[PDB]
Amino acid sequence: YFGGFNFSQILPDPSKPSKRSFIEDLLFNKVTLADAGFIKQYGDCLGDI
Amino acid sequence: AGCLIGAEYVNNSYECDIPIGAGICASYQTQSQSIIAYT
Ligand SMILES: *[C@@H]1O[C@H](CO)[C@@H](O)[C@H](O)[C@H]1NC(C)=O
Repeated sequence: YFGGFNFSQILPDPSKPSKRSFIEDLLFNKVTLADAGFIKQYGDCLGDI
Repeated sequence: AGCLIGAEYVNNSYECDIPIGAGICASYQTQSQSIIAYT
């Protein structure tokens, strides 16, 4: 209770494993990443799919 | 960010001394002096 102001859309929600808010989820899903090799990808490159 | 050979992983948390990768750092500590890796 913050005097009638609700910050529920900008405060984090602990249900999902990444503690991220609703607006931050919208901002993350809106920008389509290049899916670069910040996580390792030589296993995906060696396996010819 | 790849993988480490020669540094053991401890279940603690300190300030980042040597930056390695996605939230993982390394340091030279005592608890015999050795290189440890942590978050
Ligand atoms: C604030 O917003 C959430 C979701 O939009 C809602 O559940 C909550 O009741 C709102 N707060 C108030 C005081 O109405």
